[PDB]
Amino acid sequence: QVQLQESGPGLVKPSETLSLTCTVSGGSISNYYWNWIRQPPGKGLEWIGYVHYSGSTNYNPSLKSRVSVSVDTSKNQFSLNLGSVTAADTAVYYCARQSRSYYNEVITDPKYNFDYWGQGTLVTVSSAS
Amino acid sequence: QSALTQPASVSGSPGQSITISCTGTSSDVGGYDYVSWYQQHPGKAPKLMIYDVSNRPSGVSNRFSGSKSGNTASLTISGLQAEDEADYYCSSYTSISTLVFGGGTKLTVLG
Amino acid sequence: DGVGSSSGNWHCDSQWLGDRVITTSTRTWALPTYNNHLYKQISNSTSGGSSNDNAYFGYSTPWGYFDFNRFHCHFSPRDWQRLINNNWGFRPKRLNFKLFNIQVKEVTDNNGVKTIANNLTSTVQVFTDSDYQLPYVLGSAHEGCLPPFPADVFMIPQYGYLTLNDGSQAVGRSSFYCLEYFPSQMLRTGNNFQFSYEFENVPFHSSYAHSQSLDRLMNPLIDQYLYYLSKTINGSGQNQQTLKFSVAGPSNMAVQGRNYIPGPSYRQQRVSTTVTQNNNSEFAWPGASSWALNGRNSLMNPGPAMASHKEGEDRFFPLSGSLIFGKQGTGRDNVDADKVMITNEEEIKTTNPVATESYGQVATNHQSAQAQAQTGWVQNQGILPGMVWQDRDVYLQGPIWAKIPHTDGNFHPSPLMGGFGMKHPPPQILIKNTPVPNSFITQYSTGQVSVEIEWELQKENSKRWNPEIQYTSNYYKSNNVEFAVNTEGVYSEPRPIGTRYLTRNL
Amino acid sequence: VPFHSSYAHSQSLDRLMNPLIDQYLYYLSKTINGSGQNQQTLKFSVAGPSNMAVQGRNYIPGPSYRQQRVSTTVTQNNNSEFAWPGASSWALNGRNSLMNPGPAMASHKEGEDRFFPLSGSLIITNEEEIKTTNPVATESYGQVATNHQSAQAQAQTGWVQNQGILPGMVWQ
Amino acid sequence: VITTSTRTWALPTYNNHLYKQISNSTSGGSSNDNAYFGYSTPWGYFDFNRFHCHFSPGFRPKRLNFKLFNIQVKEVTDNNGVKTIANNLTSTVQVFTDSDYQLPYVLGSAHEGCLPPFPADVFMIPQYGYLTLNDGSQAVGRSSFYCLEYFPSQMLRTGNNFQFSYEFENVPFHSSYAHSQSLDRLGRNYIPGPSYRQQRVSTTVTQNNNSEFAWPGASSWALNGRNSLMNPGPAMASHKEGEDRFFPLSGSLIFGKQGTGRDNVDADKVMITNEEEIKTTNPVATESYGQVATNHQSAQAQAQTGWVQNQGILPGMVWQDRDVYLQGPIWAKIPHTDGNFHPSPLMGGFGMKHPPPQILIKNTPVPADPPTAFNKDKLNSFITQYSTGQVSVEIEWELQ
Amino acid sequence: QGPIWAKIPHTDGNFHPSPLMGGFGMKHPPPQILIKNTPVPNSFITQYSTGQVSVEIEWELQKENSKRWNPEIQYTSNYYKSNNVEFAVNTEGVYSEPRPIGTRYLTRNL
Amino acid sequence: DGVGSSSGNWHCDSQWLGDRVITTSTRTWALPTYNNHLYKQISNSTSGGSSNDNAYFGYSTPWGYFDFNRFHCHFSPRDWQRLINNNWGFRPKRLNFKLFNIQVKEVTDNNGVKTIANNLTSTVQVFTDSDYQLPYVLGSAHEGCLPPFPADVFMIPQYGYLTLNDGSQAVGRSSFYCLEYFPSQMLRTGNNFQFSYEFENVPFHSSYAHSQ
Amino acid sequence: TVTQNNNSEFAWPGASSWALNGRNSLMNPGPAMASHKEGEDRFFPLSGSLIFGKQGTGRDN
Repeated sequence: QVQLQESGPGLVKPSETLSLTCTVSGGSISNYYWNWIRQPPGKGLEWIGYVHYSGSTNYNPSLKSRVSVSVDTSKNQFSLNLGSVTAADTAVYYCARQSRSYYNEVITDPKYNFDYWGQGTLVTVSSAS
Repeated sequence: QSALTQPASVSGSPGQSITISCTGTSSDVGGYDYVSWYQQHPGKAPKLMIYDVSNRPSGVSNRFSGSKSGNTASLTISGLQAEDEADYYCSSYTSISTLVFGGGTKLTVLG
Repeated sequence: DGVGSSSGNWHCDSQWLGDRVITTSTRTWALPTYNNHLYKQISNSTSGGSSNDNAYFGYSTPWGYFDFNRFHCHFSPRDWQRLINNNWGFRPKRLNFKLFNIQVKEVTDNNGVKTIANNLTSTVQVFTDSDYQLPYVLGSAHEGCLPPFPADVFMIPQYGYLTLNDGSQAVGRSSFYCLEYFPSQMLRTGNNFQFSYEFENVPFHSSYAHSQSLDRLMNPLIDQYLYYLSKTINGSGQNQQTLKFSVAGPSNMAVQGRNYIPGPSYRQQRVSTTVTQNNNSEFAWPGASSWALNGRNSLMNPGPAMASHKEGEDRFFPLSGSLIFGKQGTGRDNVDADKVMITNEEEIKTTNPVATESYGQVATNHQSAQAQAQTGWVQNQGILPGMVWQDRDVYLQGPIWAKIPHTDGNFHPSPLMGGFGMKHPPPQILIKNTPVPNSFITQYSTGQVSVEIEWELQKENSKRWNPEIQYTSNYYKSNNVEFAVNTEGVYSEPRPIGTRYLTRNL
Repeated sequence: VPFHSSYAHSQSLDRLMNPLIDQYLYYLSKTINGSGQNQQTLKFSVAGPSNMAVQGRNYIPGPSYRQQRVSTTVTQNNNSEFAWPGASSWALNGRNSLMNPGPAMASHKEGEDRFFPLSGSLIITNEEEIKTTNPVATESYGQVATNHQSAQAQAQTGWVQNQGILPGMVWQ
Repeated sequence: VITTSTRTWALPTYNNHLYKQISNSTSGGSSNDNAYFGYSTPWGYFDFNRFHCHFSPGFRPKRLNFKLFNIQVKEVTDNNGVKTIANNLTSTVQVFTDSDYQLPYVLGSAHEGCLPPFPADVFMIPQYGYLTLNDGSQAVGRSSFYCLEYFPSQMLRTGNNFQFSYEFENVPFHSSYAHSQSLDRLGRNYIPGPSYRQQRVSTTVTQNNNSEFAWPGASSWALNGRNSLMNPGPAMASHKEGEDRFFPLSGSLIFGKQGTGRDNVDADKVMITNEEEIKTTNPVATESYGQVATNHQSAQAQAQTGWVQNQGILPGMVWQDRDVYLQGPIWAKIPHTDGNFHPSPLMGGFGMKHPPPQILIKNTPVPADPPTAFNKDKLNSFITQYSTGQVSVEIEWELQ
Repeated sequence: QGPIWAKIPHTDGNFHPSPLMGGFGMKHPPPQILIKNTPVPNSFITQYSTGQVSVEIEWELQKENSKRWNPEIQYTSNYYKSNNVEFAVNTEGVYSEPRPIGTRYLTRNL
Repeated sequence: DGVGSSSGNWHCDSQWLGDRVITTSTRTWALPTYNNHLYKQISNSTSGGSSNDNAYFGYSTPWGYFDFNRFHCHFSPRDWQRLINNNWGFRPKRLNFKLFNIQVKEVTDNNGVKTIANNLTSTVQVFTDSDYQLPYVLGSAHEGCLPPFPADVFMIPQYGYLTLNDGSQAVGRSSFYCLEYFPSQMLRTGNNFQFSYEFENVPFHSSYAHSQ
Repeated sequence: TVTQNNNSEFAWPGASSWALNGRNSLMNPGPAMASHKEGEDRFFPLSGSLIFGKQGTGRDN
């Protein structure tokens, strides 16, 4: 039983950096690829990017400039840092886990099908308090 | 990249097979057999119904099935029930090794 | 022979020779003194026994006994892998038991501190029941067996037994047993004890999963010459009765005539491991399949061998249907679901009905012009001629043998918790500290035990083209190696391991 | 032929355990935390001497075909003619045949000797010697679940009146 | 008694010498109960499993002998617009027996394609294919695939022959008698055999209910979520004495009359057998087994009973098996399992753990002209071809 | 899918002749087998031949002696639900090999 | 021996015996006629060979060769699993080759349609190079080996070889080889060909991964 | 992943080769060497690792 939990501030003022952490419990980070997905309320999913314990990352081309994803193997948690946010960045942020690959035979990049998911956290980007 | 294109909603009567489709460009969908389908109940995280175009994980019934023709992949739900109403998303691996999702599709069970 | 000469060596290893395996296990044990050398009556009312179904009467004895009746006693995880990946079947042949390097200690409190030293004249009594005259408690899946990991030292269990009762009181037909009435051997610190046993002929425990399902045995390309009744009416209207017939063929496989039917069922309730989709009421006992004997209700556990769940439903398990093991370091009462490990019997679904499903239907009446056809669900089905079934699987943690109760008759004596049923199983080995004087010297003994079982193998002959499923270890990097001790030195078994990986045709 | 058994078991089928020791097996103790809404849980506990009913057992009692229970005290018995309608029977080629004596079953529960199976005894001998391995002729073999429980459905059971042979049965 | 037969066979070439996945979806889909997954092979096989193969219009088989000879390989072309059937002498035919029972055994399902009952007929050899584990139409990881090429086989040109002898394992003599007496007419020491009730259907349509109950009213057993009709089922008497117009819905074998249609044919085109011979020791298929007490009587409680719709084995039962028919099967293979009870197959005949082996045959593919420049792909271009020859099978029977 | 043997080139010297694409280097590998259609008459009859070939190799094995306690990594097929069984033919009858399979799973001490 | 008597049976299977494995594979092959029976010079400039690194000079011959160098020739996937999961090392010992049930066909276009029929007098030439005098092309991981699946019929590859060159031109040290100069065996539709080989002693391939 | 790789045609111009009699041969597969560091699945060493085609793979590009 692997459980993911997102945590972080629920409110972010525009043009400030957004930060979230997912803490995996029951299972270690291991060789898995950790992903961030966001769903704007009433709209479709969108993939932010992933991180790997080797420090490898891959980002969404539209967000590639202002986004960063970090991993901490010691604390068993990985993070999301999204800079220069606007109101278009209000969404529910999920952390997910790329499905385990049963074969070590070939060298390939990960193909994304998610095995586990966090519950998600709502993050509102607004000027008001 | 450009998102995958889906019908906004599809409905059917319980017991009747239903087919949802997602259209993608040659590079993103047409190009590789890596298309996933997720159902999301309201307020829940998406669940993986189908991966690698036609494969399905342990824990998913026969009733869910998927197929691919050209630039369009389709999800088929046979003998659908009440619990089968949710939002279904098409996911695809792209040429530059990025993930792209469909717009989402809402399935309504008439009754 | 002497106090300064060791009476036996340390043998642990496995020899894989052809069709046979020889597994030797040697453990270090410690035996205390139980009940201060006093046979004592025990019953439920001593603890209050508020339930009639819980009523028992029996005795607790000073003697200890050795129990090697679990598999991880004799097999390392690696050796268990070699067994299950390469073999269709196995079964024990010979047993060889040795007890040596006995040491006795005397416990004294001098001033405020405790003192222990060698008592070189003390003896230990040990005997085997080879006529099977004592109550046989080994086949009850009890705790206290030799440890899975050889570097652990374990505490011999205290022997005991039960007999007839009415409520908590005994009856005129009840029995009592003095183990001292059995001739036993007495051992000083230079003596050693050994004997050899011969397993009676038993069937190989099948360790494979069928690659065909009982209802798919047909040729998919050819019709059957047999006919079935396709239509009882021509269409909608009045007085439409008809009889139509069709060939049973590939287009409709449900109705074909078949030579064999799945094994018996006794239905279990179905529990989901996702709690929110479980009824919000306490149904652990009220909703459970049971059998009544002499006015007492016993839970049906694990029960007949039946598949755990339908294909595609992995979150469902029979309420009392399967064997549940605890994870290392799990509390005795009311632990969480994650702590326990629930085994599943999905491999035997090809021939056995699903434990949570009705066996089928039967017609409940005679149809007529005034009466529609009526059916009802078969919740339990005894044996019918032409049934086939698979037994329950054996696990690294599970029992090996049981003793077939001595009765006028039995059917398919194979035990329900898995393993090899035997009328003369490996005999019980009883042991105690000889009392040294109702005031005695506080005393305990320790020593070694080695056990050697010879297993016969059934090799895998299959012509299957594509590669098998095999038991393997995932290559993911983790904090601790599976089936190995952690930083604090605790050995643990991460999951239950079944025997069924290779396949056969049905 | 086998030697006829002329002895009574000192043990009962369900009591074969060692009373001093726990099993390593677990069972399902609690399905809810407490009273309220959304209390579902799964709790497990070791089967041990404290609760002996729920232990896993290697063998099970023999088959049963239930007989109607009749008291020697006329007052206790129903005031009606149940001699033929009441009696268990098996049908062959349209002809009903009373089941006599029937399969071997304990004549009566322990503690009630005034009751005897209607057609189940040789006439009145009592079979109570075999109540260790065999079910009572007047009792149900046990229960089985009749449905799938769910969030909307409570667990339901039903009484097994007759039971055929199962693997792992012993009987006298 | 020694029976001998001989026939002439014609073996086509299936799927251009190719193994092909077949499934529920391959055949058009739509039913979970009917879902299947498997393969079809280029191979054909011989099936003599019906009695009328060995017989002209207590006993049990003992020995078997099989011969295959007079091999003739025809090659077919289209020259202009006409087809030309020429002998090909150099070509071969491959045959092997599976005597280790390593392949799926399809001979026990009462299939068509048997040797014909009339010794002068020429029959087509049916195709070999098998089913494996499925989930819906899809296959699971445990499913297996067999390449029959991976067995050693004997290759036969036109002068070559093939023979082997088989030995039946000891089985009980089939009973071919009806007891003069009945169980209850002999307090009783024995009780009749087990029952699983079938719905009752009358050959007079006006008697039967005016509703569609072919599947709904049918006795079924569920396995892994798939319902299967109980057919023919346990051995039971077809009807009570005096009613011959009723028959158990799925409870009896049904054969077709000569030239009978495949679908939705009326009752006069098919022969519905009756088992009434066994009604002495066995319960009637459409009747309950008996009645049992459902409660404890008391001053306040009348005695209540209920009907036994199905009954498993009880100590002291006796029963008769299902009868064999000149059109019926001979043997079946006992599935390889931990345990079974009274393995005699339900459609009748002799159950065996090592039944007569399967015999597999195909025309060795002969390629057409390859190109003159090297290419790595496999050859899909072959000479249209089929073969024919003679099949003789001998069985020594023992009588009581 | 890989090669089995290679022929060690015939030279004055070599070091660790084991071939670089893998397999067993040999100075006298299995010999070449050459074949042709005998010409039947620069104008000939257009002609081709067909037949069978059988080959039998005897392989010697080195058994695994290890004392490792915990279970090995093994090559296994996952329990999956897919349209096609791995290492088998599809509906059109085409055989395929899903992934390259290496030889190295069991372990040894260094 | 005869036109109507088969010259050999079909053997495919593996026998696992103790420390040894015996893997037998039998395939159906088809051999065309290459280069219209003509040894032909080939070089890069024929295709233009624009790169100097690509420059070659050699010959293409009418012959064909049987290639079974790849592993899936001899092992099914299942048998490959049994090998790699249970064994630390392996190596070949003996080789046994058989060629039988030869059939020759003649191709004719009659009117507008093509015709093929048995030629019972035709022969096939087959020989092994056991002195290793010919250029050895097997060890270059080339295509044309027996198909992994036994139910496929395959096309024998056309033999060829290269020799020294400077650019696309040959040199005085270059060589030429006429395979007809080798004594070979000739086979009619009743003949069959076989020989046995002995692998030289080689080290076990190490099918294991270090744990340290 | 293609985005990490440099945006230039370095397929031949960046490859390890050996020269013989004035001709450059690519070094393939070359000496036996591990394909990548631990935890670096994406990277492959150019000509260093054997590459097989899947069933039905096109001959060129």
